[PDB]
Amino acid sequence: ALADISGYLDVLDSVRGFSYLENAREVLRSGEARCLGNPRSEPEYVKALYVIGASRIPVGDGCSHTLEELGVFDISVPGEMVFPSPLDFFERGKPTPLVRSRLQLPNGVRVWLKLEWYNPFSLSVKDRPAVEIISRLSRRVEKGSLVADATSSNFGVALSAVARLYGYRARVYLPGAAEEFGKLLPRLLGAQVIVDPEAPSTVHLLPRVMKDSKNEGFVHVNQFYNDANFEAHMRGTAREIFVQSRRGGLALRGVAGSLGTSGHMSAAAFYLQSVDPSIRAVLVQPAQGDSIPGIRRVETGMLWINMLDISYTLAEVTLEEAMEAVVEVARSDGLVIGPSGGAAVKALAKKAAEGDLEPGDYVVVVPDTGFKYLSLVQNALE
Repeated sequence: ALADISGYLDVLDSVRGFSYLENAREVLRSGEARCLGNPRSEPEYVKALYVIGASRIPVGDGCSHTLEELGVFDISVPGEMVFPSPLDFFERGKPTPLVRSRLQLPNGVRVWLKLEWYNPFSLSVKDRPAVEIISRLSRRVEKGSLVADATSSNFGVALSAVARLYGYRARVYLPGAAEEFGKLLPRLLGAQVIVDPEAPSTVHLLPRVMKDSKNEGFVHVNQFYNDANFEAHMRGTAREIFVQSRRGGLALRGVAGSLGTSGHMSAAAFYLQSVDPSIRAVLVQPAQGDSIPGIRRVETGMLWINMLDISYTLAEVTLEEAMEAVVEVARSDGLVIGPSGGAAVKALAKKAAEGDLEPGDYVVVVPDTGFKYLSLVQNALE
């Protein structure tokens, strides 16, 4: 029998650790899920279904059910694109677009760009973990409460909008080097902002956020450590590459992206590799000494990419190379992408040039829009 999974989402407030993911992986590998005699007694299996994007669960004494039958492939978007509220727009106005580029790459590697600025609050991929993280709070943390985090810019913006839509107040901490939209937009949205001109990185801010947390008693939602970040990208970003690849007819051989928290690329790699372990994941390593906004080298400490059973290959990319790909995408497709999206395109071009990638379709996740990075654009032009 099928039941609406939304009735069972208290397991999100109670399952802990990664062991449920082993269910997630098996259901995706098999394309089906077994009936649950008593669903409430399998909290780990229920969370596994949620995280892969099921809207219905198979319940009682019955037969197995396919991904399709569980709602993994259901269309959520109203065709006419009319939405009764901003959060409903964020939730049903999905997938974000996936568009074939005209940019030519070596060795039969065909590029598709997944455009994450098509998210309504931050114009970035950060809307998704922010919505997921706030909605989990919303049943344990009293309204009017302050929530806070460290950010490079995007998450701070997404968190201020979302916090306010749910009745919370927000505070964001940013390092001196963050973009102006990051310092300014959260104030427009009603948040407090704290800029530390000392902090040479976002993660360098974290000990101060934690200390202020103990002193002032605000909720530190910690995007670097909060599992709802990874889960957001599982049922959203990663699921959508899967669905879009299968319904669009792509011969999907890999995805390429960048790493901040590692939330979205770990989800993408983990989900897609559950379905077909040979799908590659090509990830940006910003070259030593270069700053590509929003992103970091692997070895500076990242939760999901390290702890989860994920294959990937790294490619070195300088800020100059990232911006040169911004320029070439612009001239080739008329699409203006952010430096981190340029970096990913480039990392994929490099792996394509070395001959380690099968010919096929590859999805590059473009975290945000290049409109936000004018002085980087000015410099790339010279």
